[PDB]
Amino acid sequence: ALTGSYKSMFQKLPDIREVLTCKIEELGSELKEHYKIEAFTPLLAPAQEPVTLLGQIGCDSNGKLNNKSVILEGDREHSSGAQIPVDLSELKEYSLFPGQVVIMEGINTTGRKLVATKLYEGVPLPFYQPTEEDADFEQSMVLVACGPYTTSDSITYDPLLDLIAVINHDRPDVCILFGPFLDAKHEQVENCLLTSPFE
Amino acid sequence: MNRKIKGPCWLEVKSPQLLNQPVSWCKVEAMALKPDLVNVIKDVSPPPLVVMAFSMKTMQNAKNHQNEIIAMAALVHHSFALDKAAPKPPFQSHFCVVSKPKDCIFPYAFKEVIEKKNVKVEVAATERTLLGFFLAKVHKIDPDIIVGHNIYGFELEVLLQRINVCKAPHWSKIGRLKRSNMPKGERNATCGRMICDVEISAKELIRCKSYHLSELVQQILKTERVVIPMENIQNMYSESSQLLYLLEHTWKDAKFILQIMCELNVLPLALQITNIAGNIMSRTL
Repeated sequence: ALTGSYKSMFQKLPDIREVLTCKIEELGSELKEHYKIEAFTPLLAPAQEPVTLLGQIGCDSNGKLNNKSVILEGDREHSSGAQIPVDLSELKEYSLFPGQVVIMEGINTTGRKLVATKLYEGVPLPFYQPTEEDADFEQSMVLVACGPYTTSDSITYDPLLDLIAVINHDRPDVCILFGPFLDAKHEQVENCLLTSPFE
Repeated sequence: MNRKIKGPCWLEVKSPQLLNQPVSWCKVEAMALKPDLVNVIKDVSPPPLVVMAFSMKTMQNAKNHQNEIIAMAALVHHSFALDKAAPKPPFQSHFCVVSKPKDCIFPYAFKEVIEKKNVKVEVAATERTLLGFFLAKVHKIDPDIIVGHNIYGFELEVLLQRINVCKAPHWSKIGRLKRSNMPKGERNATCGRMICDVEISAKELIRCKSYHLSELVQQILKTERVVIPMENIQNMYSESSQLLYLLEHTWKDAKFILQIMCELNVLPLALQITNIAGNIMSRTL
């Protein structure tokens, strides 16, 4: 998880495509092996009988996702990355968002529009297996706070001083401090009124 | 490989034993204990075969997304030359049939109008009777090559699914071999008969903007065919005249498919390609 700083801010469309399809295919293999799914089918194949279909959900247009403005985009090795609208009228219970990998067992008798009939709740990863040393740890308290640490119209950082005071008083084991530490959306910096460099 | 068989070629079998019970729907059967008992003879010309061009109209069920076949039409040519020019006319007989899926009440005096016009058509009460009649007809005609549009992906699959759901008698009549249990089937469905999709063959031969039937007819035969949207035929069933118009349109579509196949002469091309390559003609088509 990024011991070093970084490499680039240069993107390549084919490589982003490879990342996306790799994510889809990995989630698909995991779900298929867990659910013992027989076999996936291409999105554009017109199949009369209900056929399981794999792919990531997406919004048809550029706006907020609507319950009847949803398409399924498949993987390359099964559907060649094709897209197909999905109809949720028949589906009973669901919870979707753009870019989530799903296996939908809807019926698609025309090949141009799928109608959902059941959604497969995705399976979480296995937990972290502890060891004897892990159980050998006494109770420890953890602090967690998230910025910004100054009010919308201040630089005195009084909230940070109060947080430091409580940290000193409680003497917690580990303290997690999230950013931002000088918010980019702060009106003070958004208007570049500061007399010192950001760094 | 062992018998040195190179595509369709006259094969002569020695010591043909006649099996006690039929195993297929063909008129003649024979037995061969070992593959070596059959040899290949070359100096003979191919015989003419039977070609049936078929087209049907499916409709999504009103309730929930299920295809339903309502109208069928098919042209036949018993003696179809495979080396000479495509016979003109490309057919000498045909048959059509229509049915009401679940609630599409027949227009009043429908069969009366049919008999008044005295055109070749039969009325089937339900999808089951439609499929039964079609299977009986195809078995009685035993077409070696069945040609259609979108048979590879859409028409054949929906036909098989409707037959299975309706449990029509002798589902195996489609293929020449008889099998008791439904198959589940890339080519096992039509064992014995040569399915030819005009779109794939045209894509093999010519280049077009899109290989949909209308575009193919435009670019090939330089003629226009009226497209009947499936969404408008929901009320189509309440009036005899427009129903007969739809039936005649299906017949016209079958004629167009047959004419495309004949003028593009895909059959002799497949013969020669298979003979050159030696593979199975079904895999070629």
